[PDB]
Amino acid sequence: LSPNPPKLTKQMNAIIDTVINYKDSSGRQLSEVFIQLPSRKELPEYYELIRKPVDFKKIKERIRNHKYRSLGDLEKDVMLLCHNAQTFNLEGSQIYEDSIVLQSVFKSARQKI
Ligand SMILES: COC(=O)c1c(N)[nH]c2ccccc12
Ligand SMILES: [Zn+2]
Repeated sequence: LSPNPPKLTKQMNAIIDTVINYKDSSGRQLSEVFIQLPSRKELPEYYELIRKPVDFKKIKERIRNHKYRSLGDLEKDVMLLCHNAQTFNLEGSQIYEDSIVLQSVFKSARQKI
């Protein structure tokens, strides 16, 4: 019904940048694996298991192409990314544990703004 106000777009980018730039206690950038999806050639099981594949690259593109109409819309996709990581990977694994932290980082970034 109307274009995204520049204020909303700036917020979406500010929230996602907080998530992407987040470095843990050891000083490790947790988002590293999630920026890009795995290769269809090396990990075909992933594409067999995961209904809606989404990475941080696609999220940035959807903010850019005004695909998210609200912060709740952006949240649904960030929650999807993490759910996907947790669906494919073993509980307790580095990827699995990282997605749980990034869910928390997003919520903390959103709740601030
Ligand atoms: C086995 O690796 C994964 O689970 C993921 C990967 N390589 N890139 C992603 C982007 C988003 C969610 C999960 C993943
Ligand atoms: Zn599910």
